[PDB]
Amino acid sequence: SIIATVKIGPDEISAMRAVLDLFGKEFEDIPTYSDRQPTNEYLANLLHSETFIALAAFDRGTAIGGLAAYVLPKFEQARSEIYIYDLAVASSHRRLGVATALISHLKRVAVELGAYVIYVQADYGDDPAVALYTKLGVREDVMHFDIDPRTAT
Amino acid sequence: SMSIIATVKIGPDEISAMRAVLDLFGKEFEDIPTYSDRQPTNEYLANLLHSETFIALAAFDRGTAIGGLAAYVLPKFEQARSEIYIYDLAVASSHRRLGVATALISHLKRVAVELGAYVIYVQADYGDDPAVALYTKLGVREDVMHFDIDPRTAT
Repeated sequence: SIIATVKIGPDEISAMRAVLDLFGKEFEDIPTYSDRQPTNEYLANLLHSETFIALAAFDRGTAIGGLAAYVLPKFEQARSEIYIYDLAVASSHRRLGVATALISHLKRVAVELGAYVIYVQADYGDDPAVALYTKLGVREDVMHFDIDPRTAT
Repeated sequence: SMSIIATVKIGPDEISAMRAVLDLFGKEFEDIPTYSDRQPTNEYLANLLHSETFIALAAFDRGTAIGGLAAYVLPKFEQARSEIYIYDLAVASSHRRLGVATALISHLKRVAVELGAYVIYVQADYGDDPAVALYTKLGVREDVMHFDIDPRTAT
């Protein structure tokens, strides 16, 4: 199984929307990812950005893999970090090396960008994500806090 | 641009303030080489500070940096919305338990509303008692796993 990955460009909005739809299905959150999508222009501008990366894998027109990530140019040093925000593999194509291929592609992008590190977070109970990122990287258990900007402090 | 115990948003013409914030990070995180000894050029910091997706907040007591907040604005892909990620936050040990951190975060909320960002989030390590205590009061906590991946190794 030789998985082909592709870096989605601003002239490929449809492929981007297909990836978004993939996210909604695999994360079981269709409205968030399918029913509230940005305009063509917004997606074109975001994909044109140097600090956003969208990778994908397709099989016969169907999106089977998707990776959305940000490039964070650091403030303490002239260095960059790659932050994987969302990663999903179609339930129909699991354990075929799709996820591995995306991350390998992202490494190539990271190298040509001069980024020194890639990171990503997994939820507890997300057994496959934990399995993948454990094999590919070093685990650190941390805490996440969501803060409402509209509430008083 | 806020009066609490003095918070300001650092612009591209305020490199000295930015480096001061960086130096503060190094001392309070006990990692001086990372934050003081390897700092970017004036041009790099000016370009980064000019960016719409980076935010640097500072608290001054006497022209002396006593607080700092460095954050990224993540324009999302699934929807036309934005998230603000706090990367580093530190308060001078000389000004602890004075509302400095709360001030900066209150200032960040204003920036978030102004930008239209719907959420602010931040990560903390186990053992960092003051950060955990602060963030537990200001928002909702969820335990997650962080993974570091080296781009130079094979998959």
